[PDB]
Amino acid sequence: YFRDNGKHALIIYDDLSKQAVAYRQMSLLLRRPPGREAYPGDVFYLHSRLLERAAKMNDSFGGGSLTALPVIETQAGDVSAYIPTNVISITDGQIFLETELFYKGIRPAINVGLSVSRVGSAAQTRAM
Amino acid sequence: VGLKAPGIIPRISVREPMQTGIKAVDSLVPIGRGQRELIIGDRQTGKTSIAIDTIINQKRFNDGTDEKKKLYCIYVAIGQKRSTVAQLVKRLTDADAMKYTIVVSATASDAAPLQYLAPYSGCSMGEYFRDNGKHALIIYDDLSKQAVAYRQMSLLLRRPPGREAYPGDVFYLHSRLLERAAKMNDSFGGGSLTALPVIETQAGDVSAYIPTNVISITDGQIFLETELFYKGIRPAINVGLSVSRVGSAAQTRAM
Amino acid sequence: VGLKAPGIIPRISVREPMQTGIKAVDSLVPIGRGQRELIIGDRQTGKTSIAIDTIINQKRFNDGTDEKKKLYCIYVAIGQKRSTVAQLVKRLTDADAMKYTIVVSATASDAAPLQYLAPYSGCSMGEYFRDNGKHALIIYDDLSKQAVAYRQMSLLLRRPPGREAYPGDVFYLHSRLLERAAKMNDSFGGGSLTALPVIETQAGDVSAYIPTNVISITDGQIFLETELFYKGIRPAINVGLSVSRVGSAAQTRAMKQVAGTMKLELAQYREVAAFAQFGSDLDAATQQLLSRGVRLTELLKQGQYSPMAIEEQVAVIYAGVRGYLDKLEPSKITKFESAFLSHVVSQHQSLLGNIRSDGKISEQSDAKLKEIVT
Amino acid sequence: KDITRRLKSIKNIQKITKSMKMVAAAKYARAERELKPARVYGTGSLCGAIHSSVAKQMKLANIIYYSLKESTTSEQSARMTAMDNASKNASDMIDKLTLTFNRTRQAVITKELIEIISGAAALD
Amino acid sequence: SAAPKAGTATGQIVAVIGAVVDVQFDEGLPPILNALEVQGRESRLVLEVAQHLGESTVRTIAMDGTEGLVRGQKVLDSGAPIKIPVGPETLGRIMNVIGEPIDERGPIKTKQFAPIHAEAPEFIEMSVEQEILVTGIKVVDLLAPYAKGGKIGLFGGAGVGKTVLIMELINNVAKAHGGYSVFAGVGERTREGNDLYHEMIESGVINLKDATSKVALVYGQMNEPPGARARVALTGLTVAEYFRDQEGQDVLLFIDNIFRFTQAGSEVSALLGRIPSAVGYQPTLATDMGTMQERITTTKKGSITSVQAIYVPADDLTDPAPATTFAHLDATTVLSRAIAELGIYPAVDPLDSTSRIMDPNIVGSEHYDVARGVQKILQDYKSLQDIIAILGMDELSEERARKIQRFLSQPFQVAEVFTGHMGKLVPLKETIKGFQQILAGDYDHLPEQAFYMVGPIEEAVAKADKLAEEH
Amino acid sequence: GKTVLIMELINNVAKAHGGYSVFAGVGERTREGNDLYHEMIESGVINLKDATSKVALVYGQMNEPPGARARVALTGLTVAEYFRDQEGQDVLLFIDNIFRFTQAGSEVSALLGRIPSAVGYQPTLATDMGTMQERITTTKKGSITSVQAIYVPADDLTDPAPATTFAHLDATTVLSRAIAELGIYPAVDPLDSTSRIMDPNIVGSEHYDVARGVQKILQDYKSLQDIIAILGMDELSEERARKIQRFLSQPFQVAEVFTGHMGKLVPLKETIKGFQQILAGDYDHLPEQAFYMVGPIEEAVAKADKLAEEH
Ligand SMILES: Nc1ncnc2c1ncn2[C@@H]1O[C@H](COP(=O)(O)OP(=O)(O)OP(=O)(O)O)[C@@H](O)[C@H]1O
Ligand SMILES: Nc1ncnc2c1ncn2[C@@H]1O[C@H](COP(=O)(O)OP(=O)(O)OP(=O)(O)O)[C@@H](O)[C@H]1O
Ligand SMILES: Nc1ncnc2c1ncn2[C@@H]1O[C@H](COP(=O)(O)OP(=O)(O)O)[C@@H](O)[C@H]1O
Ligand SMILES: Nc1ncnc2c1ncn2[C@@H]1O[C@H](COP(=O)(O)OP(=O)(O)O)[C@@H](O)[C@H]1O
Ligand code: VO4
Ligand code: VO4
Ligand code: VO4
Ligand SMILES: [Mg+2]
Ligand SMILES: [Mg+2]
Ligand SMILES: [Mg+2]
Ligand SMILES: [Mg+2]
Repeated sequence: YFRDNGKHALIIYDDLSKQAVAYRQMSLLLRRPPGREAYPGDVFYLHSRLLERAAKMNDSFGGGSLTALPVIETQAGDVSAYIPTNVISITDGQIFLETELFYKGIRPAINVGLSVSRVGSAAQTRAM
Repeated sequence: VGLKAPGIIPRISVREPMQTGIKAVDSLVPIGRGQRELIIGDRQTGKTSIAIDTIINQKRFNDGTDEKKKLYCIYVAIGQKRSTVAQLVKRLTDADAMKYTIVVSATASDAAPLQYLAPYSGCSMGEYFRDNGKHALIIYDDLSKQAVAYRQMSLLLRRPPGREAYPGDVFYLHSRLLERAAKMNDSFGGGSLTALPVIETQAGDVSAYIPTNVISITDGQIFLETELFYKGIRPAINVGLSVSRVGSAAQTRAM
Repeated sequence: VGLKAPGIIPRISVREPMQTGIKAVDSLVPIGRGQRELIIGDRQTGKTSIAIDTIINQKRFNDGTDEKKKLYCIYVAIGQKRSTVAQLVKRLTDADAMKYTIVVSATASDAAPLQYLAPYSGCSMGEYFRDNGKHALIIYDDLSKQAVAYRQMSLLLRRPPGREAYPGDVFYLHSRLLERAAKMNDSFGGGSLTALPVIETQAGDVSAYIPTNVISITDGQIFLETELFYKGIRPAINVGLSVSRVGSAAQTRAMKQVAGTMKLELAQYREVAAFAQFGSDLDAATQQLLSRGVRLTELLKQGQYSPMAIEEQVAVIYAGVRGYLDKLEPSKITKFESAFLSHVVSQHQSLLGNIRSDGKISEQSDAKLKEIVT
Repeated sequence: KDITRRLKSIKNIQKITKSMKMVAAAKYARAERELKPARVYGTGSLCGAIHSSVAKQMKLANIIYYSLKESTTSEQSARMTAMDNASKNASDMIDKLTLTFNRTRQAVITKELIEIISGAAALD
Repeated sequence: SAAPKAGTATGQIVAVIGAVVDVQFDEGLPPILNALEVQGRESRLVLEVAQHLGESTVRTIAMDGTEGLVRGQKVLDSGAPIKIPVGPETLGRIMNVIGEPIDERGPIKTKQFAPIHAEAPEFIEMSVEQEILVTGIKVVDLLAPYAKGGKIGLFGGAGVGKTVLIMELINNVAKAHGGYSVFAGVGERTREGNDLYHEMIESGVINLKDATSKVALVYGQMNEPPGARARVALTGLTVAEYFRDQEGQDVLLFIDNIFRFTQAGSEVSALLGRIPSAVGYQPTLATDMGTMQERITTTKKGSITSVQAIYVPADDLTDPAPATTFAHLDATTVLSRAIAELGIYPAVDPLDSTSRIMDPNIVGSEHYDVARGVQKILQDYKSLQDIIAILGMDELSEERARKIQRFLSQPFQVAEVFTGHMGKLVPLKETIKGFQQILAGDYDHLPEQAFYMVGPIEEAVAKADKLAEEH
Repeated sequence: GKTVLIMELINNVAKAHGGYSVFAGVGERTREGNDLYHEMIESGVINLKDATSKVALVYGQMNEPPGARARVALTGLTVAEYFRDQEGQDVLLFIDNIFRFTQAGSEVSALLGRIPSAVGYQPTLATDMGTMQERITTTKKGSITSVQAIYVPADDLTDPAPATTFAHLDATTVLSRAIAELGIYPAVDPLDSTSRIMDPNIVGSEHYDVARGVQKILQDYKSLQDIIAILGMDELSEERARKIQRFLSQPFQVAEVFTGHMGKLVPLKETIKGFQQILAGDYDHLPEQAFYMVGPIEEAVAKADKLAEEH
């Protein structure tokens, strides 16, 4: 509504991962042949289709915006699991949060080398 | 053979232990009567000997005084070569041990259903005692091999497989059974049935599907490690991955 | 193409070896005629070059005297880009090698059945010779890719899959085939067909389903490791995980004289060459069994678009097995193997001639060689 | 593929360590032949961790050679241990990580195999 | 007897899909396991019945190629399973999966033939008598002992020393053997079958002249369909059977890979209308390996001292193939691939090589103790070699093995084609003094690999000279 | 570092290229397609005025169905085709991930009435990747110098996706994830980066030798880094690499948006003298990471000054 009306917005998809756990369910019951870890094959078009909708709007179109941070569940530390690949392979910029650190005091606990801003220095204003 | 295990009220408390005669066993791991003690262990490791000693131990008992201080034996052979079985029947006969024992065989040739229905056939054997005051010791030699042998039967009926073909109710397979060797309260009979399910350890893993399925039930699991044995460390029991569970109730004041 | 392999009685014994021309190959791993030698190896490792040298080696033979001492070639391309194939056809044509070869292609575009039926098409090619006294060399470039390409066809017929989709008869797939390159007894023809099935090594695993399926058949498997190669160690053959199987029957008396120590000197040396890197205080002089891997290794690294005939292969390596070059720090050894020949075909034109006379190492030329080497 | 990687390092550590292991005793041989006459009544009347306990205790060919001669052996003993007490307790891992490959060698083989049939067997 | 009903024992092929031919009879349905004769042929094509699909249609497993078969071809009902001629009149000859002569020497004149599917010997037929039998091999004879009627099992991970060993056991045992012998080659190379043939001629074992032949050769290999590799093992067993029973003698049987009896099902299962299992396999592998191996045994009429071989797919003992098999073999020998690097040959491993005949009563108190002691030192050895010390030995704790490992690496006879090393053997004779020394410490010090590719302690000093170290 | 690299190859190669160019974006972000558009305007490549445009942009991405990602690669190829053939010219083609041509089937296979395979995939992936890639080639009428990109699902080269593909690419570059930690960029690995054009006849005897020698030292290097010495270097056996690893870590142009590092490049020019030194020993000693995020040997001493060590 905002990204199409000049106004901006911040959407948080808390656990797309759990939606992954929750998608296969529905498809298997329609008898749509499973593929990887039951994931209906279009597990991509599942999370491509969505993220691809939070975009930047040009003046000539509105100037509006929508920023999206998809939440994901890391299985012991693996960021490259099917679904994560499926999601990191799309999204531009991924903040990795490691349980491995946290208590160390290292909170947020971000692992550099396995997490990026991607969009580059355009985000960080001259200040940063 | 399709009986449902007794329950909360019929049962009481594992007391009046049963003597294996195996020092390391009893002393360390004491087996109480009316309970299920899992003897897991890889190929060549002693599972059948220990159980065979445990059974040979009732000798002096089956002809002496205290009737209640006795023990009848039911040996179930599942899969095994029918020669290995003749090895035991003859050998147990040497120590006269066969004179108070019942042995049942589902040796390879026998179609899968037999290697399946077999344990549920031995359970019932002993249940005669566990329901008539008398006590008993049943050994299910290789439930593991019965696992190899169950999936067969179900897949052919086209019952969707699940884990490693295992028909899903691979639990109800081995829950249903073990749950039948229980302790009998005076008020119900005082009888008992103790069961030691034999299991095949794959290189050392005790947590494989079926083992979990079985250790997740049984109270007390004696692990036999091929890794040791030759070391002289025989029986070769790994502490930290094997317990008596029932607690010190089994081990008399002596131990 | 659906013929059933001969059998116990038609066959005889792998004798009258076939020359790859690749020193390291033949000497170490000698290929006899009528047999199946598996050349497994990961991406970029030399499988097609070696086979291409092995085939280029029949040159001088296909126009000389002894008809029986010849070899026709059948090169099967399965999967490959049809440009890589044109790379070979043209390249083999450069050495005139194409003039006595037959090449068949099932290059990517071609529907799965073709990439399937292809080998069984080449088998039959050579069977013409193996059934007419004449001999042949067939190369099944990537049976592995044919594995990738077989399951396709079966799954679409709804033939229940088994392992990694592989239609169960993934064995009868590659048993049936290899089993067709056999040795022919005089009483049946004397002909032959030798086959080297190419296989794709996944990071180093030689025991994958299909490889097991193939190594579990073939007699003799030359493993090519990408892990080495660049090291200079090319062909890069791993001993302990690669054999000739057929035994010393392939290697003529010549190699049975020199090579007899080469491959198993390195069978356990894979330990010491895997230790020396940290010795110090051990058996002081155990260093010999070590001095003998390094220096030789640099003689054991054939590499070029050119084959060194049997009597030249009897020239340079022998010199090592009979430790004379020895001691000298390696490095320049490459120039020996290079120059020893330009030096041999310039003055020593008789010593090689004692292998086309006696066909082994002479008491004489032992000395003669021993004089140019020292 | 994967365990191959951490199984490489072990094997890579072997060559250097396991060979030096032999040296561990060799250093001894190249010492006693001359040290002995100078010892007992002949006069009077990684890298383990041996070359350390002596140095932390700070809180002319006579003694300087006699001591070093006996200290020589106390110093190389580190190799002894580095190749025998570092490798006695570092191999198991060869027999362990090799023994789970086949666990997750079999696994994958019996994991993806499920999927292949998970669709194949049920249709019409 | 083989005679059908007063109604057509002929069906017409209704479906062909590789190795599975469905057939449809109208007046006389042929039982499961019956051998069927395909008419319209240019050879002999037998289809073994396997199921009774209903709609009066059976389901067969092809015993040879199904090439050119046509939807309508007549298939004949023999009225009895595949039966091969059994008798002394099969010795010295080579049969195939049906009893057809393949050594080309013409018809196999015999008094009768026996069905390849026979009821396994009952409980009250078995025999507890385990009389020993010596091979004079290191690990193989000493460590994991063998025995009369006992089954041998060689677990190889594809080219690790499974078949070489068998030719060898033929060497010491087969030749010198009194009584008849058999060799069923299931699956494996035709190359070997050939050589094995001619080697058995070179050494008289098979003589084409007199009638002094003791071995019988049944083959069915690689260039054939699975219905064939499925039963060649059976046939070469139906042979050994007839000799033990109806002719009371202690036979020997050599199966070159007996689990090919299962690759078979793994190639026919799913295509039969079954739901897969472990690795894809079959919901029958257990009963399969079972029903079959429970024939190759002794009895109140005769004994069958057999020697099998079992392959390790993808090098995984974790395969329910080598695995399931174990429970049958009266002595184990899992040759390791990580062992062939080490050159240790045979690649028999100091762990997974069991036996149900290794007690002090039959092997020795002295012998079975140092065996426990050899694998003992070996166990903490397997750990130490890496654990604690980290590869490089030396370290500390001087608290033999590397020695003993070279001891049991007897390079013997069948391995001559590699480095001239010959028949390293001899029946126990001088193991005494020798191996015991190593363990207690005695005589143990000779400069490591200085005692590598040989066995007897007597060659420690008879080699020290070869490679000397002093001044 | 798969797509960053491609924009880069556009930088040095595309612009300066004579003849036409194409860019099929299959699967990947729309964000990039946009920027790539406007960047191609900022730099004239695509001019909206005259008719001085050389690239052609075919797209079909992520926010679309698989039938679309299945063929966008085809279309952007059908383009490059027409130019090479009917218009005899040596074209260039840029596919941003060409195996999306297979995610496609992996999303339509089973739902088409097919029995799954490797990972679930398809009993066609071989012929698929095949039939398609066997078009993007040269001929007796023109040439197509192409540049593709192939994704590694679950980081597993063991996927029959990156795998099967290999047999098509005339030069490999398996960028490693365990390499990005090390910062080494591009993440091209000293092992799995082959070529069917690396012989002394075309690359150099000198060049292809030290290449063998660079990966040689590198192989026993991969072992030593852990094996024998156990992580910590020093140990013994002084018997360069860490140097060369920094050499081939050219941070170049398309990576400016991170730390100002710019167009580290230059066509072979001064590789001579430089890299050879490292290996034979010459000039090799400069305090380790002191020569890290740069390439030319000339900047060993032109940085030693930046970070000095003495007294
Ligand atoms: N106390 C003992 N000490 C040393 N060895 C023994 C002892 N008791 C029995 N044995 C021997 O140990 C082995 C005991 O285990 P056994 O092989 O019978 O059973 P298992 O390994 O549990 O199962 P399986 O019969 O399938 O191998 C036998 O081979 C036997 O001869
Ligand atoms: N003796 C040699 N020494 C060094 N390099 C060689 C030698 N012979 C050929 N080469 C080069 O080595 C490579 C040989 O292997 P090639 O790539 O042809 O086959 P392959 O790796 O087995 O299979 P594929 O073609 O799929 O990569 C070629 O890239 C070629 O240019
Ligand atoms: N006794 C032995 N000594 C040395 N090497 C052997 C021995 N037996 C086998 N090998 C090696 O292992 C390879 C495979 O062995 P083989 O016995 O043919 O096994 P199988 O036929 O069962 O696969 C041979 O080619 C040879 O290199
Ligand atoms: N040349 C380079 N130098 C430094 N970092 C790089 C470079 N190329 C890529 N990266 C890092 O890796 C991330 C992923 O790279 P990218 O090229 O966008 O790969 P792809 O688009 O193919 O997934 C970037 O966000 C950046 O942090
Ligand atoms: O970031 V890429 O998922 O497109 O490899
Ligand atoms: O299987 V427990 O119920 O013991 O976790
Ligand atoms: O070589 V064997 O595949 O028959 O184990
Ligand atoms: Mg048992
Ligand atoms: Mg090739
Ligand atoms: Mg074999
Ligand atoms: Mg990208």
